Amino acid sequence: QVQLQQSGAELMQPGASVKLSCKATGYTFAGYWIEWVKQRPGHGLEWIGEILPGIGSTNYNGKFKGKATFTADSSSNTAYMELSSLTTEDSAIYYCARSGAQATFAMDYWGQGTSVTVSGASTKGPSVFPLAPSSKSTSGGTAALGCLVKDYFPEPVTVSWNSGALTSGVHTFPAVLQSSGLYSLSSVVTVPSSSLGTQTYICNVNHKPSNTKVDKRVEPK
Amino acid sequence: EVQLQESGAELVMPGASVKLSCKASGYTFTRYWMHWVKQRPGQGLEWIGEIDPSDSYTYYNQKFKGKSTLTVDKSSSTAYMQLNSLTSEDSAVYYCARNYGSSYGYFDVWGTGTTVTVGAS
Amino acid sequence: DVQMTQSPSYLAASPGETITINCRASKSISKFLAWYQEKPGKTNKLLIYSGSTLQSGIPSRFSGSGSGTDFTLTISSLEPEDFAMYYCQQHNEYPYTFGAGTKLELKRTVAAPSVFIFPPSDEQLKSGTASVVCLLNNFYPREAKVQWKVDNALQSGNSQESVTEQDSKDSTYSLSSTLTLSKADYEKHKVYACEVTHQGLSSPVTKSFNRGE
Amino acid sequence: DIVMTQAAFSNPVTLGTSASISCRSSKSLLHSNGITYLYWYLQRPGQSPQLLIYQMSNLASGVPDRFSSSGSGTDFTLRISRVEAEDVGVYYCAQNLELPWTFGGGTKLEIK
Amino acid sequence: DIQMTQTPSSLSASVGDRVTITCRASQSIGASLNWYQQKPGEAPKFLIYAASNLQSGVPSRFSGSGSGTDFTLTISSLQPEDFATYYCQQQGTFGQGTKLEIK
Amino acid sequence: QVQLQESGPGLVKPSETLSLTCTVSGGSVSSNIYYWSWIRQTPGKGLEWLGYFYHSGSSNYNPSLKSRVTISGDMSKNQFSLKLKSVTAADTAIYYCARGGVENLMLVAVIQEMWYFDLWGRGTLVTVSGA
Amino acid sequence: ELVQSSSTGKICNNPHRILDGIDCTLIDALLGDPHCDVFQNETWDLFVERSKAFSNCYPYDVPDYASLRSLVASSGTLEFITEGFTWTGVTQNGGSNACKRGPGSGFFSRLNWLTKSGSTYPVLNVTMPNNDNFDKLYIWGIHHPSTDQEQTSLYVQASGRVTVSTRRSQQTIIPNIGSRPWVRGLSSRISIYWTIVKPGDVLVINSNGNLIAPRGYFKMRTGKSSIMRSDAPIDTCISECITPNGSIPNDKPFQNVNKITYGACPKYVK
Ligand SMILES: *[C@@H]1O[C@H](CO)[C@@H](O)[C@H](O)[C@H]1NC(C)=O
Ligand SMILES: *[C@@H]1O[C@H](CO)[C@@H](O)[C@H](O)[C@H]1NC(C)=O
Repeated sequence: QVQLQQSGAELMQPGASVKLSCKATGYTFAGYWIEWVKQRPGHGLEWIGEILPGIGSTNYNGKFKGKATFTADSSSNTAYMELSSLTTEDSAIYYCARSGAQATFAMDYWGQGTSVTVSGASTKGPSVFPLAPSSKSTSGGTAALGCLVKDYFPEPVTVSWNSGALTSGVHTFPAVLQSSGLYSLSSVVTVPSSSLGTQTYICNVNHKPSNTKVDKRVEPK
Repeated sequence: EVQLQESGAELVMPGASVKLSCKASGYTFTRYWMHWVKQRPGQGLEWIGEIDPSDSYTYYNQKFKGKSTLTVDKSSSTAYMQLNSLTSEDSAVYYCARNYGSSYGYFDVWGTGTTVTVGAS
Repeated sequence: DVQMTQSPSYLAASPGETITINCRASKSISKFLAWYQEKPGKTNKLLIYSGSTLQSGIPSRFSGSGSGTDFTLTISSLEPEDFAMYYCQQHNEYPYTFGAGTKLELKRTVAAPSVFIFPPSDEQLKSGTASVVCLLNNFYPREAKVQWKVDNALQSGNSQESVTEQDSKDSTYSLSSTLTLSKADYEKHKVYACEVTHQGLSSPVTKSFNRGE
Repeated sequence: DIVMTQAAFSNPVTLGTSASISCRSSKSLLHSNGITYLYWYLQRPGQSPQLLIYQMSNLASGVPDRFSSSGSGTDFTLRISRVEAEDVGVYYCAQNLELPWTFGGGTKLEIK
Repeated sequence: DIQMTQTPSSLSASVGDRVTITCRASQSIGASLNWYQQKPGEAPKFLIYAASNLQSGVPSRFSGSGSGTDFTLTISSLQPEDFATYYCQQQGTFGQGTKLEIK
Repeated sequence: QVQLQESGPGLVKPSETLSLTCTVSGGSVSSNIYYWSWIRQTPGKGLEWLGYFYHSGSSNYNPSLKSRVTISGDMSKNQFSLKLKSVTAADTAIYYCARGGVENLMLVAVIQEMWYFDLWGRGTLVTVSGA
Repeated sequence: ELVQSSSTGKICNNPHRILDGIDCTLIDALLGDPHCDVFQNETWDLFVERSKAFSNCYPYDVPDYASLRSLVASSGTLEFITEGFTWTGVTQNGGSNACKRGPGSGFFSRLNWLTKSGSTYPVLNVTMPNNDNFDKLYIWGIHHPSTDQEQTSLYVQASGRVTVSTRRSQQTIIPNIGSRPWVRGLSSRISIYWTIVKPGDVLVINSNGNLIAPRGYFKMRTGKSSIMRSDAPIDTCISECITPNGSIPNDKPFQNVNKITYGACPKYVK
C-alpha cells in the first residue's frame, strides 16, 4: 500500500513560477528517493531529478539544473518541486515516482501526474460552427456531420450530441493548440442519410472555465 | 640600549662550516625570538629563519633549510647560526634581528651585520 | 548522457500472440534497464528492473533479456490488458533516460477510411476566418496520410491534424484535418479538395467541393 | 612566495620637499584581521637596517613623524613629508602575511 | 558535580500567550541541554535536543535557545494541548520541572 | 516504531531487592549506539536517572545510589532488567525504562557530552512498604 | 605586590597575529562550514575561539577532536590546496538541506560527499602520493545513515566501510546505522577523521560506501602558534602577552590572572 499523491493541474503565465507537490503515504518517507519526471507530447519521458527527503540530498538533470528545485517537508511526508521562469515549453505532465534499492533504483511507484500548462492566452469561451453534411453530394450511405469548436481556452471542453442521446458513432477529436494560443476541437457523428431530414442534431458544448454553455443546430447545407 | 653585537668578519674555505654568533644584551634574552637575515650586494635581502630561545624552536626559510641551523645558549644570552657546506653563493652579510611578536612577529632591532667571505686566500 | 533508442515505436498485435520490444543504449549500461507500462487512467507500472528481474506482482508472461547495449522485453500470450505504452529506462548512468516508448495496439483487418469534407459555414465566414475540415472515419492502420489541394495548387503548413485513439468497439481510428484560411484567402480560390492516401485504399481518394456549395 | 617589487633605481627627490617610494606585491597583503602586513626598513649607508613602518601608518619608537605609509590592495606607497640629508638610504619593503619573509629589491633615494 | 535549577517552578498562562521557561546550569555546559514535556499520567516526551533542535513531530511554536549556563524554552503561542510539566535535562540530572498551568 | 514496555512487581518489601524488566518491541537491544536506561519519577523530587546499560556491556550508574542499581540485558528475549538492591521507603516511585544515547557533537565551541532519552515506557508505579 | 592580578579585559591586536573566530570554531573553519568560508589561506599566532561560536552545517562529531584541534592550531595556517581525486563511478558534491550554502542545499566546502551513481557504487580505491616536501593533512569522514533504507538509498551497499591507509598506519571505520535525535532536522551524523601524509608517503582511500571524501590537503607546517578560548574583545592595544581574560602587563615577576597564557609573560601563581 504505497501511493504518491500529487496536486492538481495548474495554469501559469510565462515567466511565472509554480510549486508542484507530491505527498507520499504507506512507507517511511525519509528513506527513499523521490524522482521527478517530465512528459510532454511528442517527446516521451524526461528525467528532471530526485531528492532524498531524509537528508535533503538532491541531484538534478543538467538539462534542468536551474529550472527546477526540490524540497521536502519531512513532517508532512511531502516532496515539492518549484518550477521557475516557466515558458511555453514547460507545458507538460510532471510525475513524482518513488525510487529505492529494493527495485534497484528503478522508480517503482508513480504519482498520478500533475498537468501544468504555461500559456499567456486570456480565458475565453468556445466559438461553435456547424459542419453541415451533404457538402457537394445530396446523400449516400452513412452521412457524417459535426460541430467545429474553435478558439477556446483553457482546456477542457466537453461535447455531447442531443444531450447524450447520440453517444453512439460520435468521435470527439483531441484539441489542438493553434498559433494564436487558443485550442480548437472538432466533434463528428455518423448518421444514416435518411435521418438528416426527419431529425436535426444539436451539438452541446460546455466550457466550465468560461462558464459557457452553447447548443448549436446543424442542418444539411 | 637594546643591542645585538655579532661576530666579526669570517673567512672560511668552500665546503667548510662557520659558527656565527649574536650576543644579545639590554633585554631579557629568553623573552624575544631571534631572526636571521642574509644580505648579498645587488641580490637584495633574504630571510633565513627564526628561533625561539625559550625552547630552541626554529622555523626556516625553505631554501635555507639544512643549509643553516639556528641555536642559542640561554646562559650567555647568545644566539648562534651555523652555516655548513659553504659555497661562493654563501658570501654575504648576516644580520641577527630581534623579533617583537611571536613566530609571525617583525624585525624590531637588527644586529651589527657579520660578513662572511668564502675562499682559501 | 545515454541516448536510448526504443523500437518499434508502433507495434500491432492480437491477444495470445508473443511480441518483443527492443531497446538500445548509445553506450553500455551493463544490466540496469527497466521497463514501465503506462496506460490511461492509472499510474505507470514497473514491470522489469535490472534487465530481467520482474517486479513483484507482475505476471510471469513479462520477460526481460539482454545486457550491455541491447535489451529486450518479451510479452508472451498477450492479454487484452497488456495493450499500452511501454518505456525503457536505463538506471546505470545518472541522468535517467527513457526511451521514446512503443504503443502496443490491438490488430484488426484493414479498413478503408470514409472521407468527408465540410465547407466552412457562413457563421464561421462572418468572423473573417474560414476553416475547411476533411474527415477520415473508422480506418486502420494508423498510417493514413492526407494532403490538401486547393485548385491545382497544393497547400502545406496551414493545416492541422488530429487523430483519436483506437475505438474499443471496433479498434479503428478516425482522423480530422482542418485547413485554416482567412476570408480573403478563402475567397481567392474556387475548388477545395483533400487527398487521402492510406494502405487500405487501392487508389488515393479525393473529396472536393466548389465555393458556395 | 609573495614577491615584492621595488623598481626604484634612481628616485629624484630634491632636498626639502616631499618624496615617495612605491612597493608592489603579487598578492594582497591584507590579513583577515584587518591589518596589512607590510613593513618598511631603512638601511642607511654603512649601517644595519632599522624599522620605519610596521604594518601601515605605525611608526617605530625613534622614527620621526615625517614618514607615513599607506595603500590598498597590492600596491603600497611610502611618503616622506620632508627629506633631509639623513634620509638618504635604501628602503626595503617587506611582508610576512605568508612566511617566509620576502623583501623587495630596495629603493635608493637620490637627491637633486 | 554539575547541578542545575529550572525556574519558575510553576507558572500560569492563558491560551495564545507567549511563555518562557528558563533552566540555568551551574557550569558552562555548552549546548548539552534537552527539554522534556510530560503531560499528566504519561511518560516524558523528548522535545528539544542540544537546547535548540526541535524533534520530530514537535510543533514549530516551540523553540529553545541559549548556550553556556543559561537556557530558555519559549512557546510562541501557548495552545490548549501544551499544558504539561517541562523538564530540562543535562546528562544524568533532570531539572525540577516547570508545572505550566492554564490560567 | 520501537516501543518499550516495563513490567514487574508493583509492591516490594523494604530491605528486599527490587526487580523490573523492560521488553523492547520493534527494535533490538543489541544496538551499539543506544543505551537502555531506567529513570525514576517521584512527585517530591522530580525525575531521577538511575543508570544505563550498553549492549557491549559498558554501564553507568549515578553516584547518588551507592551501587544499589544493576542493569543487565537479556538479548535472547529483547529485555533489560533493573535490580535495585536493599530497597527502602524512599524508593517508591514511577519507574520508566528509556532508550537513549551518548553523543559528542561539535555544536558549540566547548564540546560537551550529550545524553538523551528519546523513547520512554509507560512507567509503572513501584511501592515500597511493609504492608 | 609582585603578582599581576588585573587584566584590561581586551586582547591587544599586536604584536601577536590574532585571528578572531567570531562565530567559527577552528574545526568549523577547517571543514569549510558555510558561515565560515571567510577563513581561507589564514595565518595566526593565536586563534581566539569565542565561546559563542556555533556550527550550522550537517551535524557531526570528531573522534580524537583534541588532537586535530591542537595540531591545526599549532600549525598556524589553514592553507587548503585542492587535489584532483578521481572518484570513478560515484556522484560527487552531495549535500543536505541542513547545510544551507546558498538558498538551497549545501555541504562543507572542504569535504566531498560521494553518493551512488545510478544504481551502483563501486569500491573506490583512489590514491594520492605525497611527492612534496611537507606534511599533508587530509580531512575526511564516514557518514552514518539514520536507517538501513537510507544507507542503501544513498550508498547501494547495505553496509559501508572506509579504509584510509598510509605506510605508517591505517584507519578502518564501519558506519553505525541508527536514528539519532534530530539536529537541524537530521537523524544522521558525520564522523570526521584526519590523516597526516608525510613526504614520500602515499594516501590510499579504499571505500565501498559512506565515504565523505576529502577535496584536498591542508599544507601543514611545524609552527608554534596556539589557540585560546576567550570572550574578551580585540582592541588596538599592544601587549606582549595574552590570557583568556585579555592582555596583562608582563613586567611584574608573577601573575595570577589565568593559568593559560600566550606570549612572554610571568609564571602563574595561585
Ligand atoms: C588499490 O590501489 C592500490 C595502490 O594504488 C593498489 O596496490 C591495489 O592493487 C588497488 N586495488 C585494490 C583492490 O586494493
Ligand atoms: C579569568 O577567567 C577565568 C575563567 O573565566 C577565571 O577563573 C578567573 O578568575 C579570571 N581571572 C580574573 C582576574 O578575572
